Amino acid sequence: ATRLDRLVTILETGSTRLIRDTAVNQLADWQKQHPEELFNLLSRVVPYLRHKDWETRTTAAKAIGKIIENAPLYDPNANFFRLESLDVATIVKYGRPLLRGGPVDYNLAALDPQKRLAHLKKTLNGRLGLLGRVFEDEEMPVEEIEADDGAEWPFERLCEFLKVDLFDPQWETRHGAAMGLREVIRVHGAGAGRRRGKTRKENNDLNRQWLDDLAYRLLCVLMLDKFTDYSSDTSVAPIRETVGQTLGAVLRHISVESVHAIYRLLYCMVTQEDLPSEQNMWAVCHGGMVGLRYVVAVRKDLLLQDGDMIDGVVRCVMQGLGDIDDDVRSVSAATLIPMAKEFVMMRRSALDSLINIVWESLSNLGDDLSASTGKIMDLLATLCSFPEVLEAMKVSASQDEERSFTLLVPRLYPFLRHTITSVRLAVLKALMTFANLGGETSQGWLNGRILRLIFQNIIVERDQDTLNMSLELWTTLVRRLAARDPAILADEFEAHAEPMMQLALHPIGVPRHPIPMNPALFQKPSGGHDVDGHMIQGEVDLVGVDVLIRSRISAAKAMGLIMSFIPTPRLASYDTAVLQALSSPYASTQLAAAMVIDEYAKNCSTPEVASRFIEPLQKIIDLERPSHYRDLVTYVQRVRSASQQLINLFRDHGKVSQGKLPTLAVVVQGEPEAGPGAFSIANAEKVVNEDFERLKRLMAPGQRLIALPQLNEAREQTVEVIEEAKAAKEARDARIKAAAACALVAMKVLPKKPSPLIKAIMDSIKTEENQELQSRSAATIARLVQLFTESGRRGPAEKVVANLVKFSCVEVAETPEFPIHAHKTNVILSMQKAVKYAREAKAARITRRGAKEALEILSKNFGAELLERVPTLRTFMEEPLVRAFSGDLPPEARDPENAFGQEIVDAMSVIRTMTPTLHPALHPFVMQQVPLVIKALRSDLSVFRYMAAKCMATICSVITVDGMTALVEKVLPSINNPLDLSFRQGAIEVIYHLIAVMGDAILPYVIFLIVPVLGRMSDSDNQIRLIATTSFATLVKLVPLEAGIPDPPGLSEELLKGRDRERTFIAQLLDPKKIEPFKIPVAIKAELRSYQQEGVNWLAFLNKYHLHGILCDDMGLGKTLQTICIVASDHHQRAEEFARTGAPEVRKLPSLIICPPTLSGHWQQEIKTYAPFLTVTAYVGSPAERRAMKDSLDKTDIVITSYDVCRNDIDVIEKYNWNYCVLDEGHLIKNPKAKITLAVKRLTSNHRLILTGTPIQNNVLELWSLFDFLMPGFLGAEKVFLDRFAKPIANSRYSKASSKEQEAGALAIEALHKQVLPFLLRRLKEEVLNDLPPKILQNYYCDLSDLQRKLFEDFTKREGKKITETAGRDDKEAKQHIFQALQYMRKLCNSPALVMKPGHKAYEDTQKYLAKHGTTLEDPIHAPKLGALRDLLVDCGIGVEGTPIKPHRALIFCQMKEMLDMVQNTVLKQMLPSVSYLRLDGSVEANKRQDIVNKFNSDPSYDVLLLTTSVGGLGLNLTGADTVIFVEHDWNPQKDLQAMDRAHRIGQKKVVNVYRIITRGTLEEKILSLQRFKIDVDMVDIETGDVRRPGKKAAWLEGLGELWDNAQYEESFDLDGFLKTMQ
Amino acid sequence: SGITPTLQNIVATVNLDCRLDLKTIALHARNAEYNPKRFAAVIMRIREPKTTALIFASGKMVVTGAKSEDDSKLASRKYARIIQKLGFNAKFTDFKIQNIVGSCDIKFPIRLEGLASKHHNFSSYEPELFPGLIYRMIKPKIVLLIFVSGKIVLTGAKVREEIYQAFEMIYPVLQDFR
DNA sequence: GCCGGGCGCC
DNA sequence: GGCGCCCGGC
Ligand SMILES: Nc1ncnc2c1ncn2[C@@H]1O[C@H](COP(=O)(O)OP(=O)(O)O)[C@@H](O)[C@H]1O
Ligand code: BEF
Ligand SMILES: [Mg+2]
Repeated sequence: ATRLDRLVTILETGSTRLIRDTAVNQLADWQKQHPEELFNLLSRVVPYLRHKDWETRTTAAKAIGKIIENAPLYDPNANFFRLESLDVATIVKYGRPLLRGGPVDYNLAALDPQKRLAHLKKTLNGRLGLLGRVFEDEEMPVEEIEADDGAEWPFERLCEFLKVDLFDPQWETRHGAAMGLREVIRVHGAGAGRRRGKTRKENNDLNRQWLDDLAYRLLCVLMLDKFTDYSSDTSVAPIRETVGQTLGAVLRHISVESVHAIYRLLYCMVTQEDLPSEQNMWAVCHGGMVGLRYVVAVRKDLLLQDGDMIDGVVRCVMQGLGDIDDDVRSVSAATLIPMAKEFVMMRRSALDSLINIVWESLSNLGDDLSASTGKIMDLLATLCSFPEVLEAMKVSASQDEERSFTLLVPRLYPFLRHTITSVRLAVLKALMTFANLGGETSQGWLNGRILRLIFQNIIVERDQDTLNMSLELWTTLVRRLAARDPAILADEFEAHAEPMMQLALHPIGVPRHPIPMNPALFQKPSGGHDVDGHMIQGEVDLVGVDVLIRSRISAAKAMGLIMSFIPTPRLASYDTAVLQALSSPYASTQLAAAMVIDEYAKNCSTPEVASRFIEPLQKIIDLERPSHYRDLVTYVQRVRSASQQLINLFRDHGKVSQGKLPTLAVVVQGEPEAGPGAFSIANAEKVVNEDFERLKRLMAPGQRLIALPQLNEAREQTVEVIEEAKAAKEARDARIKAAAACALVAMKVLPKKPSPLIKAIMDSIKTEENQELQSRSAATIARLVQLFTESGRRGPAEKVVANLVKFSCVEVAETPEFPIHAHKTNVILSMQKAVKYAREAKAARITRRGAKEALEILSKNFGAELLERVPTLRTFMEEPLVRAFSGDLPPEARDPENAFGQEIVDAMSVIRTMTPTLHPALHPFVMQQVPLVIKALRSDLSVFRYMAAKCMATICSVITVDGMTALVEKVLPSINNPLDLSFRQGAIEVIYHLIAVMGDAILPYVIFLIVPVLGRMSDSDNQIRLIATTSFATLVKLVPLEAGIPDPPGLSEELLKGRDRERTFIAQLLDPKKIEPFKIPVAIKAELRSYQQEGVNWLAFLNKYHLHGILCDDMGLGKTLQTICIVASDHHQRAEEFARTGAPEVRKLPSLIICPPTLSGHWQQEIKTYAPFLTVTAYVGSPAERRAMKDSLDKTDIVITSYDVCRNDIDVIEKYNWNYCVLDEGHLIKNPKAKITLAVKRLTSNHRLILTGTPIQNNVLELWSLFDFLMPGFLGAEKVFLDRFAKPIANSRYSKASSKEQEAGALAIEALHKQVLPFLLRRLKEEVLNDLPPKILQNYYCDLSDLQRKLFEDFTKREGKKITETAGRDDKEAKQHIFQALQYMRKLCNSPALVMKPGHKAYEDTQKYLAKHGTTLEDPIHAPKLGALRDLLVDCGIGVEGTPIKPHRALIFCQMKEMLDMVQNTVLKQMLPSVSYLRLDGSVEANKRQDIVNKFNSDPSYDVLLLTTSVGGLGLNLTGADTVIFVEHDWNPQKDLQAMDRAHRIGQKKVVNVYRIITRGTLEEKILSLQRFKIDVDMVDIETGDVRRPGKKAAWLEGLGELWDNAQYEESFDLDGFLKTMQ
Repeated sequence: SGITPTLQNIVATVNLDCRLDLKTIALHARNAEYNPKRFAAVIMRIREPKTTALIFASGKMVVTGAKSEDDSKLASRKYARIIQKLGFNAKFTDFKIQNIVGSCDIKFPIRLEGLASKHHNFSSYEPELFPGLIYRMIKPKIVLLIFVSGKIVLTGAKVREEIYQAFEMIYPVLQDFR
C-alpha cells in the first residue's frame, strides 16, 4: 500500500465528519500538487459511488467534487437523444419502473466492464420505453479501468459510464450515479462534449446537444423512479430528489432556449393533460414539482424576461396545492418559497389568487395524519413577510371583510394541537412570523384568545421543541402587547387570569393516583381522532414525572413573564391566587407558586417592585414545614396498610388477646379535610418501636418461639415502608425550601444569618434528581455568590465556594478516594480502575452534576476576573500542588490518615472541572499550574499519577498551542528512560487519556505521539504494553492524513524540526517502497540484483531506527548475500563511529549467525565468497574443541553456531554481547517452549534478524514465538497474545461460533495482521526472478504390493475398529492412537520390511506366507516404491548404458535412514551398479556435508545424490541438480516444498521436474495438494404469539440494522446548501 | 401494595381489507424488508411512534414497540395510511391489543428455589434453560418471568390494569422470599 | 575408524 | 506414540 490508497480508504471508514472532511481536502491538495494524477485518483474514488452506505457514497461524491475543482477546465478552442422528442406519455405507459432492484444477476456482473457497459447501453433504449412496448429482459441475452482516460473532454468516459449507471436497477447505484453526474457537471459542464479541431461555433452545438442528451435522461429518471422512504411523516424520494439536484446542476450551463424545452416537459409532467387518469399521477407529479423547484431556483434570470413561464409555474403550484395527495401539496408549497420575492412583482390577479388558495387550503381541515400543512404554512409565513402581500390583504378586505388578515389569522389556531408534531411547530413559527410585522396589521388578532391558546399550549405539550417554540412565541406576543400599552395587556388577559393561573399551579400526583386537571379550563381553538389527553389527566405513569415538572416550570416562566408587565394595582387577582397556593396542602402547588414568584421577581425590572412577596417566601424557609402533604397521601396509606398487616399477623399467628391492641384509624392524614384523629407516620413509629415490643411482652410462651420468625419480617417491611414515607416527605420539604430560597435570591435579599438560604439551596444541589430543578438551584447559588462578593460579605461566599468545591469531587468513579489507593505503586490505575454500591454511585453522580453546573455558571458569570474576585478557589486549586510538588513530596503526603493527599487529588479534580470553562484570560494561570502537574505525573504514588494524567489530558485538550509544547518538550523525551518506571507509566497514561479526550483534535500532533508510543509497545512493564498497543491501534489510523495538516500555529520552532525528522520515519515504516537507498560502504565482492538492493535498503532502514524484523524472502532469492552485506556494513559503520567518538554503545563487538547444523559450512563458504575481509569463527565441533574455542569468541567479526550447540553451550554463548544476532532458518523456533527456543531467547543482542523460507505452516498465530524472540513482548506475553488474538480466532473458525464471535474473530485477526505486517519482508520467487526456468510438480503412481494389501487389511480388521472408535474420543491419548496408526500406516505404505520386525502381530503368519511365496521379506516385489524408482531413474538416463551428455542429475529424498539405506542398497546397487551416487545424511559429520554437497555440485561425474529430508532439507544450496524424486513424504507441506526449492533457485539453468512417488491407495491420497499450490499468504417474548423463552427471534434475526438518521436527508437535499455550491 | 411496574412493549393487531402484493411493498418503500426464505412478512418500520409492523400477505398486521395504547393505535393507523399510499385498497378495519408486557425491578434479590418448591400448581423452574422462574397465574392469566436479580417482567395481559393487578398480587408472595 | 546411548521432539 | 542425533566410549 501507499499513502494514497490509505487516504482514499479513510473516506469509507472514519471517526467523524471532521476526519472525512480532512481526507477529502487532502485528496484535493494531492491532486493540486500533482495534476497528472487526476484519473489515478478518480479511478480510486469513483468505485465508492456504488457503496452500500449513504455516508460513504456522499463522501465519495464530495471527494470527486473537490478533486474535480482543482482540475483544469476544458476548452479546445482557447446517437444522442433529442430533448424535443421526449413524449412523456410513452415513457410512463411503457418503460421499466426503477425500484430497489431484485437480486444480483451474476452472469451479467461477470462481463468485462467495457462489454458490460455496451450491453447495458443496448438495454437502455428498451428500458426507457422508446420501443413502443414494455421491454422484457429476455430479448437481450447476456452472453484500463472504465473510469480511466486532449482530443475530447477528459471525463467523457466517466460520464458515459455514469449516464448508463443512472438507470441501474439497484437504488444505491442510481444514487451514486446521480451524485457523480451532479458534481462533474456542476464543475466542468461548460466543456461537456466539446472536441478538438472543430470551431467554437460548432463546439457550442456539440455542447448543447450533449447537455440536452443528459437532461433527457434526468427527466426520464424523474418520471420513471418510484422508490420512496415513508419513515418520517412526509415521504422522501431520495433518487428523484438527487436527480432534481442534478437537473439543477445541468441547468446552470444549458442554453437559454433549451431551458424552455425542459420547462415545457416539466410543465407537461405536472399538469398531465394527456396521461392516463390513474394512481400513476402521484410519482410523475412529484417529479415534475421537484424539477420545477430547481428550474425556478437556479434560473431566476429566465422568469423575469416573459410572463408565460412565471404564469405556468404558478399554475402548477396552484394546481398542486389543491391536489388530493399530501406529498404533492407539500412539494408544491415548497416549490414557491425560493421564488416569492421574484413572484410578488407579477400581475395582481395571480398574487390575489395565490393568496386566496393558500389561505383556503387551511380553511378545511386536512387528513388527521397529513403533515403537508406545515409546508403550506411555511409558504404562508414567507408570503406574509412581503408588503405587497399585505397590501393584497387590504384590497381583499376592502371588498369582503371575511378575508381580512386579522379575521383570517384565526384559521391557524386549530392546527396548534395537531396530531403531527411538525404541524404544531410550523404553526407556532408561522404565528411568530405574523407577530413581527407592522403593528397596524397585527393589532386585530393579538388578543386574549390567542394568549390563552398559547398558554395552554405551554402546559399540555410534551415535545421539547414545541415547548420551547411555544414559550418564545408567548414571549413575543406578551411583549408586543405590552409595548402598545400595559393596560391593554391587562385588559386582554383579565378574563383568563384565573383559569390559566389555576392551570399553572396545578398539582402533579403519583403514578397510579393522578390528579386530573379540570377540562373546563381548556378553551377550544375554534372559539368554543387522536386526542392528546394523557397530559390533561395528569397521568404520571404514561407521561414521566419529569415531563410534568417541566410543564409546570414552563407555565411558571410564562406566568411570571406576563405578571411583570401588568401595573401592580391590577395584579391583585394574580397575587391572591399565588398567595393562596404558597400554603396549599399539595407539595407541588407550593413548588409551582414559589417558581411563579421567582420568575416574576426575576424578569421584573427591579426587586423593590416584587418585594411585597418577601414575607410569604421567607416564612417557608423559616417556619416548621407541615408534617403531611396531600400529594404524598399514597405513601402514608401504604404505611397504614403495612402496619395493619403487622397487627393482623400478631392477631392471627401471634394469637395475642384481641382488644388489647390499637385499632388503626381508617382515614389517613392528608386526605381531604381529614380530622386530627387521622393516622400518621408518627403513629406508625409508635407502633413499630413501642407497641411491637409491648406485644412481645404480652405474647405467651409457646407462641413467641413460632410467632417471632414472621413478626420480625413483618416489622422490617413496616419499618422500611415508614422510612420510605419519611424520605419522600423530606424530599418534598427540600424541594419547596430550595424553590423559596431561589425566589428570595432573585429579590436580592441577603439575610444577616444566611445559613437557611445557603442550606436550602445546597440541599437542592446535593439531592435533586430532576435535572431542571437542580439546574435552577445551581444558577441560584452561582448568583448568590456574586451577590455576597459584591456586597463585601465575603464569609458566606467563601463558605459556599468551599462547599461547592467539596461537592465537585464526590463522584468516586472520576475522582479517586486517596485513603484506599494511597499505597498503590507501579500499577497503571487506568487499567485496574450490595445495592448500596449502585445507590451511592447514583447519588454521587447527582451531586457532582449539580456542583459542576454551579461552578460552570460561576465561571461564565465572573468572566476574566474570577480568580481575583474569589480568592479561595485560587487557594483550593493552587496551594496543595505548590506544597506537594515545588520540592520533593512531603512525607505526610503518603499517609492515608492525613487529608493532604486528598487535598492534592481534589486540587487536580478542581483544575480538571474548571479549566474547560475558565475564561481565556485565566489560561496563563493554568499554564502556570502545568509545571507542577507534570512533576506530579512523575510521582511515585499511582493515584497522583492517574489524576495528573487526566488533568493534563483536559488542560491540553483546551490549551492546545501551549499545553502540547510543554508536553512534548518535558514529558515525552523522558518516556525512553529505563532507570525509573514511574516516568514511563505516567507518560503512557497521559497519552492514553489524551487520545481519549481530544479525539480528532490531535491530528497535528500524532507524529509527536506515534513514535514514542511505538517505542513503548516492547516495554518490560505489562500494563505499559497493554496501553501502548491500545493507543497505537487507534493512533496509526490518523497517520495517513497527517502529512497535509498545516503546522500548529503557536508551536515552537525546534518542535517542528523534530516533527519533520520522524514524519519521514513513520511514512517509510508504513509503506516500505518509499525507503531511501542505502549505499553499502564496504567492497562486497558481488553485485546485488535490484530487489536485493531494495531489501538491503529495508534492512538498513531497520538497523537505523533500532527495529527488528523478519527477512521472509522466498526460498532461494539469495537472503545470504543481503544478510552478509548488511552485517558487514553495520560492522564498518560502528567501527568508524567508535573511532570517531569513543561512545560505548557503538564499540566493536562480535556478531552471531545461528543456523541448523548442516549450514555451518555453507555460511562460512558464503562469507569467504562475498566478504573475505571479515574474520569468521566456526563455533562447531566436539565439546573439547568448543572448550578450546571458549574464550576466543570476542576476537572475531562473525561467529557461526549450530542450534544444538547454542542450546548445550548457552552457558558461554550467553556471556557475550552479540551486536547482530541472525537466526538463519528461524522457523525452527516456532515452538514457544522447545529447548533451543528457550536458549536463543536468552541471548543479549543489539539487532536481531530471522531468515526463513516460510514463516508459518497453517495459521498466522504461529508467528508469536518469532516476534517474542525479535522484540520481547511486542505481541505480548503468551497468555495475553492467546486470549487477545488466538482464542477468538480459533473459536471463530467453527460453525459453533455465533455471528458476533465470527466477526470478532475477523476483527482480531485483522488487528494482528495490521500489527505485524510492517516488519515482514516477503517477495515471491516468480515476481523478481525471470532468468530462472520453470519447475513442474508431477505425480508418479505405482500399484500396492500383495503384502501391503494383506497387512493393511489385517491392521484394519484387528485394530482398525478400536482406532476408529477411539476417534470418537478427544483426549491426548485418543488422537495419539490416531496419530500412531497413521504413522504406522505410512511406514507400511513405503515397504513392509520397515515394520515387520520380530514379535509383530503379523510376524509368524507373515513368515509362513513368505514361505508359501518361496521368497524372503526383502524381495523388492513386496516393496513397490523401489520398483517405481528404477523407472524414473532409467527413463531419465540415470544408470542407462553402464553421447555422455547425461541429460538429468537427480536428488532423491527420504524422511528416515532406514528407507534411505533400503533405497541405496536395493535400487542403487542390486539392480543398477551403473549408477554413481553420493551420500548425505546423519552418518556424515556436519563438517563433511558441505564438502559432499560441493563435490556433487561441481563434479558432473556423479549422477544422483541421496538426502535425508531432516538433514539436507533446509537451505543447503544444491543447484546442480535438475530433478528431484520424493520416495517418502512428510506431513508438513512446507518441508516438502522447501526440499524442492533448494534445488530450483538462482544459478539453476534447466527446467526442473519434481516427481512424488505415490502408491495408489492409502494415506498418499491425503497429501497430494498441500504442498502443490498453498503458500499461506431481559424482556424477550415472541411477538407473533406469546410464549416464554424464544430460542430464535426469526423475523428480526438480521437485527434490521438500525433505523437511519433523518439528518442524511435534511442536510443533503437542502436547497440553500445546493445553491451555495454554485460558486 | 408495592411499587408500580412500567410497560416496555405493546403488541397490537390490525386486519387490512385487501390482499397485498407483498413483494412490491418491499420494492417500493425503503423502510421495509422482505426475505420470504427467512420470514413470511414484510417488516416495516416508522420513526416517530417508533415501531415495527409485520405485514402479512393475508392483510393481517402486527404492530410492535409502542408503549401506550393510543400510541399503538396511532402507529397502526400510520402504517395503514402508508399501505394505502402504495396503491393497495387498504382500510383500518379492525384493531385489538394482544399483549401488554410489563417490567419492574424489585429491590431485593429473590430466593428463587423457595418459589419453585413451595408453590406447585402455578410455578415452574428451569435453571439452565432460562434463568428465571416461570409463574403462571390463573385469575388474570398473566405469565411472570421472575429472576434471581429481582427483575420481574409480566406478559399476556390484555390491558394495563391486569399488569398492575398481577404485580400487586405477586408482590406479597415473593416478599416472603428474600 | 566404528559403536550404543539418553535426551529431545513430532 | 514413536525415531533422530549430539553425545561418550572402544
Ligand atoms: N548477487 C548474487 N549474485 C549471484 N548469485 C547470488 C547472488 N546472491 C545470491 N546468489 C546465489 O543464490 C544462492 C543463494 O541463495 P540463499 O541465500 O542461500 O537462500 P537460502 O539461504 O534461503 O537458502 C546462491 O546460489 C548464490 O550464488
Ligand atoms: F534458507 Be531457506 F529456508 F531455504
Ligand atoms: Mg538460508
